[PDB]
Amino acid sequence: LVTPQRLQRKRHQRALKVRNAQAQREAAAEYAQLLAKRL
Amino acid sequence: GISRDSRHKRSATGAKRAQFRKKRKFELGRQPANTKIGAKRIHSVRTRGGNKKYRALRIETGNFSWASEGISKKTRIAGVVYHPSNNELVRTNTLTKAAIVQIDATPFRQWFEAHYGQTRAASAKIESSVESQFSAGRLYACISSRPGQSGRCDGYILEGEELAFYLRRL
Amino acid sequence: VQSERAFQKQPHIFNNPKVKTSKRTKRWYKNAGLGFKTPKTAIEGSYIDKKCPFTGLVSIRGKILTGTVVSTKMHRTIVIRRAYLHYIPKYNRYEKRHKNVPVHVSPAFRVQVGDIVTVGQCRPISKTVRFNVVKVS
Amino acid sequence: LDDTLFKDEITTFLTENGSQSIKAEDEKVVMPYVLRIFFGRAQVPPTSGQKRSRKIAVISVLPNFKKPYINDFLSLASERLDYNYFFGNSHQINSSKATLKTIRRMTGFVNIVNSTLSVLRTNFPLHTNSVLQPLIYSIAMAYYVLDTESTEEVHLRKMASNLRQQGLKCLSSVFEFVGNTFDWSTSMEDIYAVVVKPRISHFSDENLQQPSSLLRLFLYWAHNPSLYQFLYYDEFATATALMDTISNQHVKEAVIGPIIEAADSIIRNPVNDDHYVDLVTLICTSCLKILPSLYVKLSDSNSISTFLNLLVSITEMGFIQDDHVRSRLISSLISILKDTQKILKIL
Amino acid sequence: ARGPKKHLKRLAAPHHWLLDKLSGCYAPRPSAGPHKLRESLPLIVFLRNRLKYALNGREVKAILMQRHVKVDGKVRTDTTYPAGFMDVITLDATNENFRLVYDVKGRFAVHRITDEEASYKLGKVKKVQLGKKGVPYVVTHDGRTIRYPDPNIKVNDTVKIDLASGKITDFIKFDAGKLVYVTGGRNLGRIGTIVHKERHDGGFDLVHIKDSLDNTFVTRLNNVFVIGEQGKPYISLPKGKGIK
RNA sequence: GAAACUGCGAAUGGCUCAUUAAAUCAGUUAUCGUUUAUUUGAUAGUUCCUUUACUACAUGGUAUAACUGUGGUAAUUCUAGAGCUAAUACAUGCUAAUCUCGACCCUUUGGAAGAGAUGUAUUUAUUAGAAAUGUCUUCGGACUCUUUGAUGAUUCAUAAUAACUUUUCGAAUCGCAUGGCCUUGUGCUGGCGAUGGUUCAUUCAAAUUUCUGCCCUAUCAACUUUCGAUGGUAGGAUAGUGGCCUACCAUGGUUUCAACGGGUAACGGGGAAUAAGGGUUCGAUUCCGGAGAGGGAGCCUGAGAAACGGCUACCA
Ligand SMILES: [Mg+2]
Ligand SMILES: [Mg+2]
Ligand SMILES: [Mg+2]
Ligand SMILES: [Mg+2]
Ligand SMILES: [Mg+2]
Ligand SMILES: [Mg+2]
Ligand SMILES: [Mg+2]
Ligand SMILES: [Mg+2]
Ligand SMILES: [Mg+2]
Ligand SMILES: [Mg+2]
Ligand SMILES: [Mg+2]
Ligand SMILES: [Mg+2]
Ligand SMILES: [Mg+2]
Ligand SMILES: [Mg+2]
Ligand SMILES: [Mg+2]
Repeated sequence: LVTPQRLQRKRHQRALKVRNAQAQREAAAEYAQLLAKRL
Repeated sequence: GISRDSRHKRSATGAKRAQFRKKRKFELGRQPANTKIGAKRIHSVRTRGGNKKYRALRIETGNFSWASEGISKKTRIAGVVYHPSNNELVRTNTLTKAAIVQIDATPFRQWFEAHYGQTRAASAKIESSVESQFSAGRLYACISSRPGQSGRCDGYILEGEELAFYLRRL
Repeated sequence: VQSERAFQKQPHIFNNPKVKTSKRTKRWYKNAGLGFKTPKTAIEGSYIDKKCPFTGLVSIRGKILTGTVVSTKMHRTIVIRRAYLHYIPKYNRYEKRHKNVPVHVSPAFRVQVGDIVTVGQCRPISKTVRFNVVKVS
Repeated sequence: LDDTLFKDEITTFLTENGSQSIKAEDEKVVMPYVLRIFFGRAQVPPTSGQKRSRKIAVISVLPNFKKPYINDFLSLASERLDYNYFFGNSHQINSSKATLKTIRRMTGFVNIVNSTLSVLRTNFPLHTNSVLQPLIYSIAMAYYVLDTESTEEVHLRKMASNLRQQGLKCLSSVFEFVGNTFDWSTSMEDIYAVVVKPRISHFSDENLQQPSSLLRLFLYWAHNPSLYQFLYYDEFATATALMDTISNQHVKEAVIGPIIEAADSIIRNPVNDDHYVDLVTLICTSCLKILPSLYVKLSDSNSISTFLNLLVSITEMGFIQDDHVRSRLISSLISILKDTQKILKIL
Repeated sequence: ARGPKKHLKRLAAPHHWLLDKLSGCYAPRPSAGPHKLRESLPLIVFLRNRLKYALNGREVKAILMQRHVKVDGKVRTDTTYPAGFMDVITLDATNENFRLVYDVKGRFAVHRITDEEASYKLGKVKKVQLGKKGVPYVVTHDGRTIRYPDPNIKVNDTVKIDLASGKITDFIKFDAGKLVYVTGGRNLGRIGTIVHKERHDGGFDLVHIKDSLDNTFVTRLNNVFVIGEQGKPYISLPKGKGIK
């Protein structure tokens, strides 16, 4: 059955994926900046 | 019934070995898959661990690579011509790694005209032998995959010293 | 070199006929480590050996032994003899003993019966061969 | 139709000269069915590795087909696109047609053409009604939507932008493969008006960084004598715009090299008409003024040589007779000093 | 055997746990986890035979299910979870923070630490490699995979890991004169400064260590753990300062 | 919350010493020679791509148990026919992004016209994997160049190009709770956990494996090789190395430093007894490791078995 809880779970999963992608991008940018500093 | 155990064999000195233990599962073997040209029949094999092996009982099409031109095309496998290990495999048209086989040349030929616009010229120049096989319409290829393991029959077109040596053998 | 039904080649080493930059066939090689100088015969050689430590897909790792060649009558491998003294405590005395080790020898080396060879362990090459000649003297 | 046996059947059933291939007599009846079948498979969304392979296989069988059947396949792609009204009138787009649905439709058509051009290359059969006529219309829609559409519909503007990017790329492809063989005298005026003309004003401002498809388009016209009529349109606006890229301060070395090579070709390819004489004077004089700054920007020895190849060209045809041409050629040369035999010969 | 074992005899258990031989017939088998079986202290032994907070296994289970025990800032409910070297065990209810460091005797010692010190741990860099998509990472002795590391970090160096975020705050290179803790062999638990690293190709490297009391000893490189600069360790040391 | 499906376990534990004489086992090596359920730590926005003629506010029986009811057999933890109904069982299948440069303005917390780029999994081929000592400046800083890592050692780690696949994966799952935005809609958004899922690493492990070491016997002196013995190459099989097997090749391999054969009331070791020391004897037996479940042979399941309180044949 379609219930609000299922919608909430789907929305949470999508938001979690987006947040993980954003955090990974930030980490990659930080590493690139550190290498730029070292070089 | 098939086992790979080294205990049944004689020792290097020539002494033979008494039965240390019963046969173990982790030292097994399975029946060979004599892949032959025909309508594709492949069945999966559950192996050690969760992995799977694909067994090619029949297969007729495979992806072959022209290394000189750095391209790969899917072509029909016509028939086996020469196999170094054993010749009854050539007689039965059994497909295995390192078997020299004949593939139809239409896709490579069409790509040749498309890329170079010739049935520029210096780059379009190829080996005399390879052009001769194109004129014949059939190309000699060496199978680089293991059909009895991965279920594929990928390979590469013979060239240069490879082609000359195998032609001498043929 | 092509003395067989099947063609001998170094796997995945591609010689592009179209470019034809150099006459010499491209040859891949490596150094085995532990200060073992790869002989020039391997670098500029034409032999092909999948079990050679300098041009084949074999790595030298583990124990390294030394011995005297006792037999060289078989193809691309030899039999060396390692001699030692075993100690008997009851008689407080030593006892001469020996063992024969078969070792794969790459064609880059020329070995006679009587010379001293240093050999390195590698993955099982055959039923009895687990070592590979890495230095001759 | 079966997915598991789809790819194997393509090789066995459709390969040219195949044992199981359709007989020549039966081609007429069966092939129309076959084209519809493959068209259905070409519409699969390529979201996974297997799906991408299926799309490649569908387009890869086209060379096996005879050219009339290949032309038929392209016609099916363009049937949904409604383009007769646009060229029926004086090249005006209907507002009703301007929708996300149509943009999605032309995007599919262009992508198929791009894939077909890659596999067929020079053998690609180009026809006005089947391919070129819808092609020009699609790029027209992208411009019309982009200018008319408001910023609120970000998605619609993005879809139009991709269509222009693919549409321009799809053009520049067909020029390079079948440009010489096909005679463009009939469609030359429309192509300039619908594609080149609207973007001419800013073309210098846009393509400074790396060569663009529209820039690659102009270079292809510069190289081939037959297509110089494109360069003659509208007081050499397309030619004039090329040097405005050069005249800009921030043109990079990637864009610079091809244009001088194109300018050299125009300089080294005489054409018998009044417009050509006007063009070369505009090409030559414009290039001479900015060249000393151009030399400083170069970072490649080969890029140095091509300027010398242009300079030596100008001397051969006697443009150095003019004092202004000679003076500006001298000014450019002293910068190069500030290949050697080529310089000495020019001196 | 036809599969992995699931029982451990008391006599077969590691000696340094100090398990009574007559209490029973079996000893806690550490479950799989960050630390190897022989170099680990399961939580049951730590809570029962060291801190004495629980009198029997069921009490330890009850304590754990209350979620009162945190290991490295994470709640663990497994009785046989393999806590090990440089592990931080926090009991909020008792306001207690412990770091597992061997004593001179060679046994894990009940070493209390402050919250500020408990906020981080030290990890020996066991491996440095590029992962998928060309992302560098370091694997430590406790099985932690940390991405985007400092390029200067190499094998055998020590990284200061913040427990809350699991990132590298600082690092210490493996070099002569650095302060070192021995985690293996008969010299287990001793502390001293490096003097020389004997390197043998194809064999086990040997490190010479000199204690504050001027004594010298040689140990395999695998048992070495860099903990800071001489006289300035990055972690509070137990009583005796790894002497004798 | 009975029953049943699903998931996991049942391959641990315990017992015995039949077979086994370089075998097991002890010490010591290697996996650059391979599998690994589970634990632990990381890890996956691919925007678009014509029939949008469109389920994702969520798809089917391509389906059944338990259950209802009709039965067979003397008998068993035997089961047939018909009728029902679920999933974290089975099989299908989607939903206006991010990043490079950036002209032009503007001179920064800057805006962005535009040119571009886009997962994994398997198979093959190919490729990468190595006198700027100047000028100015605000005295700071800027101007041009750099650009993979590790092992003793690699065809390593990793990345890229072209295709390939009866080819996978990329959450159609569940508990507790009802917070925040408003254009007041059963609108948008949102907390703490459980269970799954690709790859890598770690851990519990497993399989092979390097060197040395076993009691009596020479009235056992030659043994192994026809029916693989030693090695080469190619293939098959295997998780993988390898005569492990197959095809063709050579004639090899061990031995008076005792091979091969025979006996063993022979599982090996940590250990036990005696002895002043050298030695001699015992060790089925509380721990470690190997093998077996009346004797041979072969197997399904599963990460893990040649399992036997699992299955099939034969012998008694
Ligand atoms: Mg090592
Ligand atoms: Mg015997
Ligand atoms: Mg042995
Ligand atoms: Mg479990
Ligand atoms: Mg029924
Ligand atoms: Mg082989
Ligand atoms: Mg044979
Ligand atoms: Mg017995
Ligand atoms: Mg015993
Ligand atoms: Mg036992
Ligand atoms: Mg058993
Ligand atoms: Mg009995
Ligand atoms: Mg059995
Ligand atoms: Mg029983
Ligand atoms: Mg049992």
